[PDB]
Amino acid sequence: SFFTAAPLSYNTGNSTISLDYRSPQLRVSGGALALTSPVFVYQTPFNTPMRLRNGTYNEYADAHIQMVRFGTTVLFNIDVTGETNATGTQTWELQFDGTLGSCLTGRMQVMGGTGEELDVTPTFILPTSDKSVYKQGFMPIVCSENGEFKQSTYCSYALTYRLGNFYITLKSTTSGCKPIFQMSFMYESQIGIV
Amino acid sequence: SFFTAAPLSYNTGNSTISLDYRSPQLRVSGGALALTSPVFVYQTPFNTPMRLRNGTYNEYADAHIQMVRFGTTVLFNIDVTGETNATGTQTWELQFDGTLGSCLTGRMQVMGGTGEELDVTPTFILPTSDKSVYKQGFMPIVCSENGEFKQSTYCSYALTYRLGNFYITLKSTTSGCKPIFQMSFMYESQIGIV
Amino acid sequence: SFFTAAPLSYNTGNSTISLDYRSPQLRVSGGALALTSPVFVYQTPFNTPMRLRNGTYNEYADAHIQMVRFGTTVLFNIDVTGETNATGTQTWELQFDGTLGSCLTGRMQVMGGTGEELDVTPTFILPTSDKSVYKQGFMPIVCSENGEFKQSTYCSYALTYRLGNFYITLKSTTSGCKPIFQMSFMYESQIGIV
Repeated sequence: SFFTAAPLSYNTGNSTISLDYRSPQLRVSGGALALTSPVFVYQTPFNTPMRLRNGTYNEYADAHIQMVRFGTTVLFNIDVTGETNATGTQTWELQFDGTLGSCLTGRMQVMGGTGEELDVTPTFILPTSDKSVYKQGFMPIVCSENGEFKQSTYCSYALTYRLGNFYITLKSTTSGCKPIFQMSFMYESQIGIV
Repeated sequence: SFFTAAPLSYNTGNSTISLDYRSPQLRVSGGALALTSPVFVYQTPFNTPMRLRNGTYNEYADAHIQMVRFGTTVLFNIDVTGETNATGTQTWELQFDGTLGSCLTGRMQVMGGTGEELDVTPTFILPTSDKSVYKQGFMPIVCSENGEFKQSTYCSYALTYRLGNFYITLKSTTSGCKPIFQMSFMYESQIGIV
Repeated sequence: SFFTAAPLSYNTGNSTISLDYRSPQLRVSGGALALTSPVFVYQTPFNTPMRLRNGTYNEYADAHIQMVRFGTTVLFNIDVTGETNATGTQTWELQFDGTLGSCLTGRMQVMGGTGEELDVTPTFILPTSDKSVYKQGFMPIVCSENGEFKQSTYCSYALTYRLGNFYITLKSTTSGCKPIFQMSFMYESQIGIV
């Protein structure tokens, strides 16, 4: 009495309507359609940067942060706009709840493509369930101000746990300029999205 | 007289067949199934790099460009192959329609993972047109030629609107060499995919 | 008798139940629902970095590698930890079967967001089915060791085919530090995911 158009299908044998889906890309979890590899972005809200402090110094920066989850990888991106000219090494540190992944340093949200916040625990940014991470390195950066080149330099990144919480610690090295730069790196998360 | 297999369900109360989905991953858009955070790419066509001129000078480059949207984030990547050795700073300007996002400087296409062009207006690349916002910065780049290292240097990027249109302006600085480099940076789009 | 809730719809003119979907995001392939631009990651397994040799020198490094496919672009990322304070330049080469894409140099797997391996042939990392490619460049890198800056330098990358197989060849230039660095770059794949 009715027909079903692909990707819906009807089995006359058992009188059952099904959805056919490609299993490398889509799956069913708890009876509900989902993706095998959804994109989630955990970020500072739209043009709403986080206020960071250089350790105990009276030196601050605004930071826009995006943490993009692709498969089990996390692409970390930060845009730092320091307020104060400095020589030496500044420590910009981000703290995340060791269970939830929620940023404790400033406000971040899981953000869909519509621009709406998603009510999704950000555990997908945590490197491990067991707190045993090792990840560190350096990226080249270029400091500038008002469109003018200031300095070619570098910034370290390190992933650690302290007092049970997850830290991403960034250390920029400057020689008179304001620490104003963008950098990115990738790390792996062993936390699956199910 | 019929049943439904998950992720399809049937409610006896209201005689209604539904699709059950995970709302952080899938959603309904104007009656139709969609992703919460779809990937979209606006790019130069396969083997069809864009011809760019360095301002008013008789100096040109070919550029392959990809603009990757996920969540509200845009990852911009460019591969610039300059023709002429230069000492100084080159200005590469990309112009896009300020309402539609369409590239005015050369041909770009919205491309699916299928390898087919998608009939999608590329508004998803457009950042905030608030004229008090000056999204910009610098990235480190390496100039080379035919696999040979030439220079470690830098390139600026600046996002602006003027004359109703969206501009990405890149400025590469060279000493002696052709401007031949790849660079990427991230920004945010104001335009929700709905 | 039945009703349908969006995204399911019923056409009374032809007695057909359909799933409405947004074609730039979702599609139907061989009667099954799929994504237009799925994310796939081809990577080294967690805690199973690949052992790479510097040509025929007795010099090795361990590499975590992710190759993230979005739309038709591949984001390549490598995290290298070498052992031997290098002398000059070291060449790290990855080989992939030119038909199936499988890494022949060491163990890689297609990994879902779920944290589970996916049974997908990795053709999506191949530049073309034609077995031809021209793509080369340099990225700036920073070598470090145990949190300490060592050198700001560069790494070349080149995409080629030899004897019908696809090669990614990286040449890192160090002055007398261990090759310990991360680098990434993007390239285009003309192999559609269909």
